[PDB]
Amino acid sequence: MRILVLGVGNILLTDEAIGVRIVEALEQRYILPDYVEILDGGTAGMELLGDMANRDHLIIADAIVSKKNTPGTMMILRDEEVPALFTNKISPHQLGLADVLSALRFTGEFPKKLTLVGVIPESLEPHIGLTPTVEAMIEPALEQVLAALRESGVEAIPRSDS
Repeated sequence: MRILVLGVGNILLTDEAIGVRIVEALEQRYILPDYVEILDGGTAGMELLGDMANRDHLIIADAIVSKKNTPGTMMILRDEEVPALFTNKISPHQLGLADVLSALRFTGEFPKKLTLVGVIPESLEPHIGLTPTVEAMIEPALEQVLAALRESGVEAIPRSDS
């Protein structure tokens, strides 16, 4: 195993901060085994070309920004579905995340198991916070980053507090 848990989105666009808030809230609630970096990728998208590479299993957490589906809803997409989802031109950083998934496929340094714990926003406007609708989504997404870790048998320990 070698795992990244990568938070992404705009830390300025209300709910778009959710992908980052997931990984901040994971660090502050769960100790992980050594081989699980939590990493904030604040506003990057494209820069992560090198970081997302060569990892065995990568859990992204992000804002999906758009579908015809209700605010605050969760979607889980697995390896093949994730580049396809991020073809969405309405999702700005995510379009560069799509070209990271292009470039990882171009090198072949694409993971064994990409997973995306992705969240629909509510307001997505230039102020900071989540909406209440998406503040609530931190913990269902923690439970799905934790479920995704458990797909590889990686248990994680609440604060190492027991």
